[PDB]
Amino acid sequence: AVVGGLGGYMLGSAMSRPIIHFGSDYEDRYYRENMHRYPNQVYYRPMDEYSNQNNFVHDCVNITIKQHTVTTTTKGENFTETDVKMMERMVEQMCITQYERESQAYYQRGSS
Repeated sequence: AVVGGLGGYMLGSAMSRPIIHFGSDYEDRYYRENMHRYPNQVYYRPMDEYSNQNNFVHDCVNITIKQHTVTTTTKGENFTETDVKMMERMVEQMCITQYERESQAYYQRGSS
């Protein structure tokens, strides 16, 4: 359970291990630590329209970022543009990784 409320948004079931890998050790390393304070789940809007894949993917990102800033602002915000981009990268990856996970989950067990 994750208490949030919000104005009618749907919560993701979190990820087993949200990891970032650019190939540049800076990003990889920086995210490994900051994940402790970053979320493990994202927030998406229960839209009615059909839209396109990118719409829903990016929607989860925009909401999570936009709500997360208001969160820290209430706490006397203190973050860099890099922090926001890191938390943005991960939440963007949530949708993309789940896209991957939806595909792999199609196969029963692992051995046919």
